[PDB]
Amino acid sequence: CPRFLKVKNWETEVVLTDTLHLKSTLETGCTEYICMGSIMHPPEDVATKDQLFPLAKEFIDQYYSSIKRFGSKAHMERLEEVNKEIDTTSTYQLKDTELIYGAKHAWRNASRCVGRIQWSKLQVFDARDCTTAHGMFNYICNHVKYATNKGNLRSAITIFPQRTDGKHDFRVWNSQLIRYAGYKQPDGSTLGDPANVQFTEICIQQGWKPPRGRFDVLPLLLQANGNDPELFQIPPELVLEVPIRHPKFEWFKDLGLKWYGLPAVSNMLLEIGGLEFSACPFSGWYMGTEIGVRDYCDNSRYNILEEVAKKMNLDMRKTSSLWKDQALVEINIAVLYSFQSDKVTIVDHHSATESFIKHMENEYRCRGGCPADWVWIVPPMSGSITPVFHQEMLNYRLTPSFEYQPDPWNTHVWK
Amino acid sequence: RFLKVKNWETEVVLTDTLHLKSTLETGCTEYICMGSIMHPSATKDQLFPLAKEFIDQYYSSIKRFGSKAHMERLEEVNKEIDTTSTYQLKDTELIYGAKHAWRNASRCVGRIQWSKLQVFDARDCTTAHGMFNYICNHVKYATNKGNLRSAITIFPQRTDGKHDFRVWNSQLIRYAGYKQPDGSTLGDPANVQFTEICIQQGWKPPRGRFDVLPLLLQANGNDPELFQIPPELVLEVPIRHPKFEWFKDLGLKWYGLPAVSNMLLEIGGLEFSACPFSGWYMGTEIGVRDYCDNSRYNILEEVAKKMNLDMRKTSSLWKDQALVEINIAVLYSFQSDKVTIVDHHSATESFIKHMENEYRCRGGCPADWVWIVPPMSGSITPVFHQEMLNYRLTPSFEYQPDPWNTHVWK
Ligand code: HEM
Ligand code: HEM
Ligand SMILES: Cc1cc(N)nc(CCc2cc(F)cc(C#CCN(C)C)c2)c1
Ligand SMILES: Cc1cc(N)nc(CCc2cc(F)cc(C#CCN(C)C)c2)c1
Ligand SMILES: C[C@H](O)[C@H](O)[C@H]1CNc2nc(N)[nH]c(=O)c2N1
Ligand SMILES: C[C@H](O)[C@H](O)[C@H]1CNc2nc(N)[nH]c(=O)c2N1
Ligand SMILES: [Zn+2]
Repeated sequence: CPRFLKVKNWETEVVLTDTLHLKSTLETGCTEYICMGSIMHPPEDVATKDQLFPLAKEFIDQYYSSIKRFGSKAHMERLEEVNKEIDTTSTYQLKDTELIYGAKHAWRNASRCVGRIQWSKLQVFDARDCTTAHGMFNYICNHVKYATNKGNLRSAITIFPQRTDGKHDFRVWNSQLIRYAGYKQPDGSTLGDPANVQFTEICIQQGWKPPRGRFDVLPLLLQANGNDPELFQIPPELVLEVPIRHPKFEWFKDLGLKWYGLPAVSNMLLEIGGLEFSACPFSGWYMGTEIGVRDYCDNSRYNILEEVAKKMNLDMRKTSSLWKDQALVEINIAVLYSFQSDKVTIVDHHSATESFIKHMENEYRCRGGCPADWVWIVPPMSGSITPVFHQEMLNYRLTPSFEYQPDPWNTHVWK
Repeated sequence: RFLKVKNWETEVVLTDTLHLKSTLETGCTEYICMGSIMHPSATKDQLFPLAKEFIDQYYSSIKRFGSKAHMERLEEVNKEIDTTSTYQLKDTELIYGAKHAWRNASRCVGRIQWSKLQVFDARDCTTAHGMFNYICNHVKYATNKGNLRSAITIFPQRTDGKHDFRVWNSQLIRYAGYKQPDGSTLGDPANVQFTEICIQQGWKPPRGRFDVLPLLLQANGNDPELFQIPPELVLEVPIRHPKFEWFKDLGLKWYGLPAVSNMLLEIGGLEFSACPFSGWYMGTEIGVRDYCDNSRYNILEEVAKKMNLDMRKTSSLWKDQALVEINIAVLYSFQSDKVTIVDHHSATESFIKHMENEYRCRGGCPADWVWIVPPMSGSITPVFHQEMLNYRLTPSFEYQPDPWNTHVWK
């Protein structure tokens, strides 16, 4: 691999030089012959002693380099203490400092995240002392209340105990901490969020009494130490919601739409120094298009374009009237207006992509690069009028990292 | 191995076997993906295997692989590479190769049309005047009084690199751009440099906002020469809006013929450095990129003014509102003037149908998601949710250096 790679911005002519890609670890999925850049996802199997030694050393070296203590006595002593741990116990425990550093860098390294200008302002909650699902519930409730902060949202992550043999995993079965239920009807229609029908049916099987509405917050389904998961209802006062109204169309409120304020991903795996944190829910704040374009206007989601177009009285007979595009904008205007009126942190796609360009440029200057997944970074509407559209990006995998993992109902051995 | 692609909206999975036939590089490695890089970075010995592969797939496509005609052509080509260091394609091979370079263009959402391509053989051309004549016939044929027809005109192949045929215009029809004294730019700012080369070569600019640039044509490595396309051959559409009567007052127009003339067509190891090809527009190419890119006509401000939109904060989405209206006007204008155009909903629809066709009859379809997804309203078009595999099949269209950086003037 060459030592310098150049990326160009085609709107501004700015050229940046990437050297950080020389630290890339795992595979992208691509080869010299095929690019998998648009592929979304390109047991008791755990790291062995021989696999763990170099992964820990690499991480510890990186941590001590970051604190300007590389080669120091504390660096060599930490390396020796970790090596002894992996020898006698075939794993090791991170220090609180290293845990915080690793989590912030997994975010910093997350190539699909447009919000990384905030990466160093992450509140890390250490929940490695948790033993039961009730305790996981307590930790998640605290996370939610802290991150929500009455609408002045703060980014946060709660980290449950790492994987040991793979048969004792901590898992949040929810894909996100706050989601709305989906219900398949006998006639084939769906009520609520069609994306969540499978998980909703799991919750119902596990004992959840479904209120069968359009916006029913799903219960938490929480697995501690490999045991069967347990259901808990998030106290509704901790779930901040925003009714969606429009600054011009008085009728928009009559659509009865709302959404929750806190985007909190809970199905990903956090890898730090070869250790695997299978339950690491993290939350930030929404970019408006995640709600106004994807949640509301995906055909397989709430799919409200038709109804909004009708109330806008648009010609829905020709696609070339762009009635869909026209209604999409008004929906996203309403979502941003509703969050701002209620003083709930949200960012529009223009501000967020401009901030990301400034972040990426800083990372190139200070760090030697910034891995970025153009397919995910560019917003799902108005792409070319945002600056990221015109920005060439390089995508590669740095560790610490957030990774996908199998859905736990596909792997869990029921007690 | 066999590679699978899923559509996340329909859950349709397709199976790709065609990728096993690629050989050119994508630009990526197992450790770095360059999928958003626009431009990632022959003797008798290099040439025959490339010729062999192309002839092999041609005779396979007409179902006479290993036939006597196939064997004789392989022999005829070898004897020709021996004695001339190159070879000439048969007419049937030229047409098949041009259609398949289009079929293989991973960045083109229009490929459902690939087999309906009119191929104009211009390999007997020797002068820039001859090139001008051929390009005029192309434009008239492809324009067809608004009922646009896909076409390509193929000039002589590269011989030594010193006698290249080149269309210096990046596209056959474009508007000039002029650097003003007061700093800003009149016309199309992407073309300021090319416009200045035309002026420097003697072109008398009208210094309007929509001045069709002259053709600048290079034959056989000679200095390029200027030619004015006769105006009755250049079809244009004044842009108006179905509801905003003030929209025509903006004074906007565009040309109907999109015609790429700066690319290189590779067929069986031969290089055609001048191969202008044309189709018809997708409306977003004009309404989003040409008019609303900050480095182009940059009219969002003005349109948002006349729409009276609140422009004091981005979260009003004033830019997004103005953008949709501009693209309504463009589609409405071309449709009213019966000039062929396709909106991004219909175009991406067709491309999904195309992909399914290609996976079934051919085992795959190389596609570049970064270029295929339209520059506006991405996720409400079906390609957004379609996984695509990108890989390089030959015959192909390739980028090449700009002629003004390589040409030694005479
Ligand atoms: C603080 C404000 C934040 C904003 C505005 C933001 C924005 C976004 C957006 C718009 C996406 C695309 C999501 C989608 O389309 O489903 C995304 C993805 C992602 N973000 Fe951020 N994010 C924020 C905070 C965070 C934090 C705190 C973390 C981790 C500690 C994080 C890690 C990620 C990851 C790993 C992805 C990829 C998700 C996936 O592959 O499904 N983000 N972000
Ligand atoms: C018939 C209607 C056609 C439509 C609607 C169409 C649509 C498009 C669009 C929207 C692009 C993106 C252009 C850009 O953003 O600059 C594109 C690219 C491309 N098209 Fe098609 N196209 C058509 C015909 C053709 C034909 C006839 C050929 C060749 C014979 C062709 C070959 C290509 C190539 C090579 C590219 C990539 C250009 C580049 O990399 O800059 N297309 N097409
Ligand atoms: C930390 C963070 C910030 C932000 N601003 N956004 C996200 C993603 C939030 C989210 C919410 C949700 F309800 C569903 C999904 C998803 C998904 C998977 N997708 C392929 C359908 C993601 C995370
Ligand atoms: C065959 C065809 C059909 C179509 N529908 N469209 C095209 C592209 C047309 C075009 C016109 C133009 F005037 C400029 C460009 C460009 C460019 C380079 N870009 C990276 C800035 C492309 C080609
Ligand atoms: C097939 C394609 O990769 C898929 O639709 C991706 C496209 N880009 C995306 N970008 C973001 N931010 N979120 C997504 O869910 C997707 N989906
Ligand atoms: C950096 C990025 O590759 C570049 O802006 C691309 C993105 N996608 C595109 N897609 C099309 N059709 N045309 C373009 O010019 C571009 N530009
Ligand atoms: Zn790639």
